[PDB]
Amino acid sequence: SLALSQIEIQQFLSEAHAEFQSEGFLLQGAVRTKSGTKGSIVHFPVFG
Amino acid sequence: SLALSQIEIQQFLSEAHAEFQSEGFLLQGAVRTKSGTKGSIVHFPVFG
Repeated sequence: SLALSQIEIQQFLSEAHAEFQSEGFLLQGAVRTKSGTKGSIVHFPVFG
Repeated sequence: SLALSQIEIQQFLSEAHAEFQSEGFLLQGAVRTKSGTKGSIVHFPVFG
């Protein structure tokens, strides 16, 4: 019977799509970097 | 005599030419494809 269209189902996919966005870390290593630092402030001495 | 034209033969070729047409599936793999889906509507979740 064509009445089967009354009990048609819908499928929801488990693979989600994240909206196109930047993943970041684009400027990693572009500047003088100090890793594993401790303390509230890191001081860079400068001479004229 | 020229009556030999009444018993002339003809040649029929076995290789058939299909009219110039697209074979389709040109955009196969151009978009995100999910195979073996079910239902009348398929839903793709999206995150922000």
